[PDB]
Amino acid sequence: TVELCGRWDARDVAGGRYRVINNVWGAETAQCIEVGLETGNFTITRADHDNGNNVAAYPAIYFGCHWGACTSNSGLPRRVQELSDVRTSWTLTPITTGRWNAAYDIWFSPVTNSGNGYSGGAELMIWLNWNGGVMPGGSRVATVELAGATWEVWYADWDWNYIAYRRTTPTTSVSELDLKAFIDDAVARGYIRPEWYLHAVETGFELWEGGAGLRSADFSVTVQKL
Ligand SMILES: OC[C@H]1O[C@@H](O[C@H]2[C@H](O)[C@@H](O)[C@H](O[C@H]3[C@H](O)[C@@H](O)[C@H](O)O[C@@H]3CO)O[C@@H]2CO)[C@H](O)[C@@H](O)[C@@H]1O
Repeated sequence: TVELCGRWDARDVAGGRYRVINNVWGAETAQCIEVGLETGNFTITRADHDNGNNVAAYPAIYFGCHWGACTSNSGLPRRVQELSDVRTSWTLTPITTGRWNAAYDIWFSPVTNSGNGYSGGAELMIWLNWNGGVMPGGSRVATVELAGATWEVWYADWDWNYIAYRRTTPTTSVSELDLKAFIDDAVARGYIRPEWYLHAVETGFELWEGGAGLRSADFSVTVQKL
């Protein structure tokens, strides 16, 4: 494996299909992750974070295009209305300390260029596990049954629509989770427009405080067009 401690360190994995990023975007506190280059599996080996109410980092693995950097032949970006199926699998190892979450982060925007972010788009999160009392952004607007589980729907109207689905009870893994189900729900709520593009499907850990010991494994994402 290889260790990445750099703030914006990254590594292509799984033959280029996915990409792992240390992504310490909100703090100067140290953070390293040990990455398996074939699977993209990684363990947070070090996290000195103590960022209070603000996220310090989001080490993650993704499929598609993150701020312009795209994985290989992801078939993304692609219009929501042109998607017929979107699936993902993941296995996380929680810890008992720190303030963090284990969740998907999925980006959408009206344009195909993501080099400058997703302003005017949407950010769809799916929280599977957490600790330290951390909470989603915005406020809970509903609780709905989707893709085999029940989720609290949190919404925040920022520069882009922030929609977070928080499982009513924590879990440590999903196998072929029907991501299109969450996407359709956000569209029905008018939080995501069908014309918008799906840019990337990512999962990892939003870290506020600590985080060492968390592990991301068995990542998989597939997208089927109409
Ligand atoms: O690396 C390229 C660009 O990265 C930008 O940082 C972003 C992170 O890459 C991204 O993971 C993070 O996503 C946040 C989201 O903003 C927040 O609303 C949500 O609650 O949590 C997500 C995961 O923690 O967003 C940041 C910034 O939006 C840099 O800002 C940019 O300079 C850099 O080019």
